[PDB]
Amino acid sequence: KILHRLLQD
Amino acid sequence: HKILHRLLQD
Amino acid sequence: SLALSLTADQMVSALLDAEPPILYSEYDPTRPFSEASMMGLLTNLADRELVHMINWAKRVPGFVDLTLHDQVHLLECAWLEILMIGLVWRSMEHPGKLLFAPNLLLDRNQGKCVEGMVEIFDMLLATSSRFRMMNLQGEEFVCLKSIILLNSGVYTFKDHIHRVLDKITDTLIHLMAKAGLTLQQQHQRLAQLLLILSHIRHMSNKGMEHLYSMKCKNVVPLSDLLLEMLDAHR
Amino acid sequence: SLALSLTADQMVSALLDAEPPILYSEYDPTRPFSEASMMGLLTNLADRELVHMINWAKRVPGFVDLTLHDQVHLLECAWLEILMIGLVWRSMEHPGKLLFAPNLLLDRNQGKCVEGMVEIFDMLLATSSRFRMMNLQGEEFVCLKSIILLNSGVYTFSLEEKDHIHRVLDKITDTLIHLMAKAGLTLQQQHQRLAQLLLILSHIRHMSNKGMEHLYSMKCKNVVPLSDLLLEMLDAHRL
Ligand SMILES: Oc1ccc(C(c2ccc(O)cc2)[C@H]2[C@H]3CCC[C@@H]2CCC3)cc1
Ligand SMILES: Oc1ccc(C(c2ccc(O)cc2)[C@H]2[C@H]3CCC[C@@H]2CCC3)cc1
Repeated sequence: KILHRLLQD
Repeated sequence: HKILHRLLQD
Repeated sequence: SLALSLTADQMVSALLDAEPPILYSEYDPTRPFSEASMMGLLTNLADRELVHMINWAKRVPGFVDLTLHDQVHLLECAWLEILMIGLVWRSMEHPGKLLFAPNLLLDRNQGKCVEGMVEIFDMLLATSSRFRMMNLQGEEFVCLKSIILLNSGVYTFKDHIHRVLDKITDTLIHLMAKAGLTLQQQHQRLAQLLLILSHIRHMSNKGMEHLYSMKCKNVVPLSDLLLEMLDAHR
Repeated sequence: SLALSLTADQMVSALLDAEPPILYSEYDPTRPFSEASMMGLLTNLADRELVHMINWAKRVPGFVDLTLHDQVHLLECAWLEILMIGLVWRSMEHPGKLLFAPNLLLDRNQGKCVEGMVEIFDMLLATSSRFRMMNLQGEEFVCLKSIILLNSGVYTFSLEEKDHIHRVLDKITDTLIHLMAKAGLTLQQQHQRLAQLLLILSHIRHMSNKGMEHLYSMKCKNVVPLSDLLLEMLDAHRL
């Protein structure tokens, strides 16, 4: 998920 | 025409 | 009008006395349901509940003071929400189950009988457990249901309606103040209650598309009244 | 927890400072619209807004205390609601107009250029006039927007956790009441205004449901291409 990656960093 | 109209008036 | 003069206790007693009865499903029919079988029973029940809802609405303080057109608009917008919160309220003492009728208590697995219905079942069951968690009182429930009726379509048109909404808010706070809740506990519970209405609205729209899907797929013939209520949501 | 030990004024302060910027569109006013190019304009804008919304959510007190899985769920559920209430807030001082961007101010008659979009426009406009009617304050707005983020998906979830989210919600409730108390409102007026504000979220959820169906219609139509992030947020609603 792009949402995952954006929520990570 | 609407059935709801009748039920509301009755 | 005349609903703005009532006291908080007079408002509660009026709403409680206006409560529609608990209707029954047709008896039997036998073992598991098919898609057409289950939706048949539900459609029949919903249609009959609709008739009592309309007569319940007229007994909601301030609702009769509205014009014919306004009454129609509100009911067209809120009818599924009202059916749903009724269902959820009935199912409170039956965790993991939904009491559509005293002779029709369904669980999540039975939601699989119809395609895409188990998702709505889950949302309904979650709402029920939330009510159970908050230990929702009957007097609070009848306030919430009236609020839905007056609020759901009010932004789709109003001064009188909002005045009645404020009146019900006063009534909710009154109940909580009587229960012994502190001022802080009062606005927190009030907020908690009204936020659930956002989810009830969400379920209704999910349910509305489901019914529209059933019409298209002609799973079971809808009643003329149900179609008119359904067609109102484009 | 962090957000647990936070005064009302500090809660407001944190939310105000966490506010995302107001983005611009690539709108060229020297041309009329079609149906695709406007949705192209609005999609390009919404997609960039999503990135800022996601980084905004992290700064919302209590959100970072939640698991990554739960954070994903809340945003997937409320992203359009938050986009919409932001749009409505930007459009308060512009009656009969929707301010998607400082260079993009649209009225109801331009919403017709896309099929069935004028219905959503009317509801957004009605919400904006409702905010103007109530004289919604900036401090109240940021509270409401944070409530949506936490509340919209809380019912779709050991599991509590839950209770932490509700505790944060109750904290935002105290904050709103604190604000209204400062504005000179009586006890009765505070409860009433609180109720009126939270009932708006019901209509906001409604608009979001209708809007989500509109976007799904757009996708399958292959009208105009959605961004890859906007597609994932859309698919999350199982339409
Ligand atoms: O024609 C129908 C209209 C609505 C219904 C429903 C219903 C709701 C409350 C109630 O008390 C009885 C039925 C449904 C209910 C919620 C959403 C739509 C339906 C399918 C799944 C359960 C079912 C059939
Ligand atoms: O891909 C898209 C996703 C959403 C949008 C929207 C949008 C919302 C807020 C905002 O600030 C910018 C755009 C829309 C907006 C509300 C409903 C869906 C869209 C169409 C009509 C106006 C438009 C395109």
